[PDB]
This record gives sequence, C-alpha cells and structure tokens, in this order.
Amino acid sequence: HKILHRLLQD
Amino acid sequence: HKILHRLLQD
Amino acid sequence: SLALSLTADQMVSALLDAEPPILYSESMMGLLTNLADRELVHMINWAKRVPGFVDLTLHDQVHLLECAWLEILMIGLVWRSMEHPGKLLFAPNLLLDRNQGKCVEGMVEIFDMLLATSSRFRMMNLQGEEFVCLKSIILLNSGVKDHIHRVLDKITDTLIHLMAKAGLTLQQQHQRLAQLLLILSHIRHMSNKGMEHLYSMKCKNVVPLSDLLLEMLDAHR
Amino acid sequence: SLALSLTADQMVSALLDAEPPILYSEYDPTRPFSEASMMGLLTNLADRELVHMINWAKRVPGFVDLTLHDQVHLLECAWLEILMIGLVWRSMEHPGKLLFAPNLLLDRNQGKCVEGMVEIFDMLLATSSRFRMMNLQGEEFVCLKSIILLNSGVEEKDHIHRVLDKITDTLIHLMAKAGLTLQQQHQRLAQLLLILSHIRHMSNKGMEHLYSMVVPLSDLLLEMLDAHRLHAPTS
Ligand SMILES: CC(=C(c1ccc(O)cc1)c1ccc(O)cc1)c1ccc2ccccc2c1
Ligand SMILES: CC(=C(c1ccc(O)cc1)c1ccc(O)cc1)c1ccc2ccccc2c1
Repeated sequence: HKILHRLLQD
Repeated sequence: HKILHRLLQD
Repeated sequence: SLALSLTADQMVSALLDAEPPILYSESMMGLLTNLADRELVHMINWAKRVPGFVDLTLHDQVHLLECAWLEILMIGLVWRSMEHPGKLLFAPNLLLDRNQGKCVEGMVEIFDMLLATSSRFRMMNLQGEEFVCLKSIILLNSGVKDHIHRVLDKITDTLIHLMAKAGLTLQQQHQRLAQLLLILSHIRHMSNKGMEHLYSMKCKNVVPLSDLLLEMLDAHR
Repeated sequence: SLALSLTADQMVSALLDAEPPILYSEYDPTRPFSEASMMGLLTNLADRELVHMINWAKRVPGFVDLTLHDQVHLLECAWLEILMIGLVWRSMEHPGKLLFAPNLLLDRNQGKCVEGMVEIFDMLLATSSRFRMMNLQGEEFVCLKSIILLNSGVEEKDHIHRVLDKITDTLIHLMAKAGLTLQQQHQRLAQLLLILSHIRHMSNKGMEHLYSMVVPLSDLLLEMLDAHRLHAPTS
C-alpha cells in the first residue's frame, strides 16, 4: 500500500 | 503413450 | 496449408463447423474437473478441425494443446456466460455465481476475473464468428515467417473481414482488433492462475484430477 | 483529458521522452563471479528499475488522469511484465543471451543452480527471438509497453479504453509510415499484441517463483509481490 503511494507523488 | 498423444492420432 | 487456401468466409464456416458442443455437469472442483475432462475430449477433435492445425507435426500439436487447453476452456465459459450477468455458465445446468467460488482456494479470485472478462465481451458485443476466431488464435499462440504465423495472419484477415462486414470503419477495425487481442492476455493470466492453483491442490491431494488433466497439468510443471 | 487529444506523432514523442534509462548492475568485472546470487543482482537491478518505471508511467499520456488506487492497481499487476518486455527489447541484438544490463549479459548456462531460471530464460529468448525476427521498432516498443501498463488491470475505466484506442491508432500510424499495406498493418498489429500474452505468461511464471521464497527482496519489491498474493495465488 504505502511505498507505492509515496513514489507516485513527486 | 500420453492420452493427448493417442487422441490426436485417432 | 488448407487454412491458407480458404477465403475469409470459408475460414469462418470451417471454425463454426468445428465448434465443440456445450456439455452438462455430472465437491465443487469435482464437478468442474469432470466437466473439463469431458470437454477436453471434444477440444482435441475441435483442434484437429481447425484449418492448419493438422499441417503441423504431432509433436507441435501436443505442445500447443498442452499450453492452451485451460485458456480455451475459459474463453468458452466466458463466451456462454455473456447472457448471464454476475453468473458463470459452465453448463446449462451448472450456472454458478461469484459466491459459489468460496470454500475452495482461488476459485472466487478466478471467478471474479472470468466474470470481468465476460462483462468485457458483453460490452463489446462479441459475435460467434469473432469468438471462434479468437479461440483458434489462442490455440496457435499458446506456444512456445513460419506456418503457424501464416495461419494467424489468415485468421487476423478473417477477423478484419468480419468487422468490415458488420459495417465498422477502418479506424474502428484496428481498435476493436486490438481490444479483442488484449483480452486474450487476461485469458492467459486467468489460465496461469488456474493451473497454479490446480497444481497446488493436486499436491495437497484435494481434487482427484482425471488422467488427462494430470498429464496436461504436468506439461506446464 | 489531454492524452485523448495527442496526435500519433506527439504521442510517440511523449512516450519516447518518458523512457526510463538502462541501468547497470553491481557486478564487478575485475573479480570472479558466482551464480550463488544472480538473483541478488537481478533483485537489486529490478528494485532500482521499479523507481524509474513508476515515474515513467506517470509520463504515460492519460495515466495521471486516473486515481491513485487505479494507478497503484495497474502498476502492481504490470510491473514484472513491463520489466520483462524492456529486458526482451534490449536482448534482441544478442541472440541466445539476455541483456539485463550493459554490464550484465546472461547466457543460457547461467540458467542453472538457480531454480526456475532456465524455464523463464528460454521463454524470454523466444519472445526476444520473435521480436527480433518481427523487427520490432523503438516507436512500436514504447507503445506496446504502455499498453501492458494500462491493460494488465484485469464508474467505467472507459478512460483507459479511449487511451488504448489512442495507442492502437498510433501503432497503425507508424506501420503506415513504414510503408506497410493495410493488410500488413493489421497482421503486424495482431502479432505484436499476441506476443504480449506471452509476456503475461512469463511474468506469471516469474511471480510464483519470486514469492515462493536471500532472496533479499526490497520493501517496495515485497509490495509489488504481495499484490500478487491472495488476489490470485495459492497458500
Ligand atoms: C474455471 C475453471 C475450470 C473450467 C474451465 C472451463 C470450463 O468450461 C469448465 C471448468 C476448471 C478446469 C479444470 C478443472 O480440473 C477444474 C475446473 C477453474 C480452473 C482453475 C481453478 C483453480 C482453482 C479454483 C477454481 C478453478 C476453476
Ligand atoms: C527476469 C527476472 C527478473 C528481471 C526482469 C526484468 C529486468 O529488467 C531485470 C530482472 C527479476 C525480477 C525480480 C526479481 O526480484 C529478480 C529478477 C526474473 C524474475 C523471476 C525469476 C524467478 C526465478 C528465476 C529467475 C527469475 C528471473
């Protein structure tokens, strides 16, 4: 869940 | 031999 | 050969003619295994009646069938389930819904995907003439310029011919063609997960797969 | 609603500029090598590749127009597929070998000592061989790869559908520009997509091996794997 969400927001 | 092998023959 | 000798219309007739029948079922995996096993016998003679499949050597026929058998079984199920939103028509007497998928591992996950695919065909207004073309492709594309590619081109030309007949424009033809072939990827996926669970519950000694299913299964593993 | 307006040319350009780089492994050419952790190098490679893929996908026309969850779902389902098509793409010029990195070239015999490698290896070669004989072009490559991203997701995703049609029209444009007849454009379009199914096949084989079990998978690589857990596999 988390990690992919964070990497999709730059 | 194998069932698939035999059926393909006839 | 033979396949490369047929016109587009003659190719369609041969495939519609080659069509295997809809069977009836005879614990959930037991009924599905029994049905599948009986379906596989029809599929083999169906394959032999697919133009260009007999041109191949016996060795290549075994490979392609060992590779596509579950894919082909699934596109059949999906096809005849179209008139039943939210339910799967394995047989005219065995119409299962998503919920019948529980108890047994992986079935509800695979059911969802099969249902999804069925809705996709439903929205695309898939036709029988298109359906038999896709089934033939799956058979020829399961493995692994040459013969098989030359036949796949003939079937593609046939699909294009069918669409043009339906009244589709050139632009609508390559889009729909693309749309159809993309769904085949989902079919490959569902089949992969199907065999994966199949082999697992085979190891777990749960479902008694028939001899024919045991052989096909080990052709992957 | 901006990808739906892009012409075929400016569609290829957007995808071409979205292209992630080719990375290198941590392999050392000066010292002897051991196939006791090819999977370690591959894992480290795949992990670093994923980050670049994530941002590449965000530069795929129409992808951002989706919600996170959709973007997440597509990435979770297609990450290994996309890695495997890029790998196969750059392995065309090296028959019988897989070019994981310009410093990490792999032959069939490395396919040994490591379980599942051989089978997947031979599958990757065949796909590369098919692409090689089909003479796959770079413009076509980025098109097919973006389709995998948008199609691997097994109020209507009709947005994705309109974008899929877009990419399709783009491919036809390339083939027409190449000089293919209408029949050849159809046949070639068909063949390229048929090979995508094999890419689906190989990815699924790679998956069940990967989450069977050093191997020191990353935090992120564990996520992309667990998405293929209970949503599909088999305890
Ligand atoms: C859906 C399915 C099977 C099936 C496919 C087509 C058809 O016309 C009838 C049944 C099936 C195939 C072989 C079997 O031995 C049993 C069922 C299928 C495939 C794999 C599955 C794996 C886990 C759970 C359910 C499954 C159902
Ligand atoms: C081929 C492959 C991996 C890979 C794919 C693309 C790429 O650019 C680089 C490497 C790979 C993916 C994830 C990993 O954690 C490790 C390698 C791959 C995938 C699964 C395998 C399973 C068993 C044996 C070999 C495998 C290789």
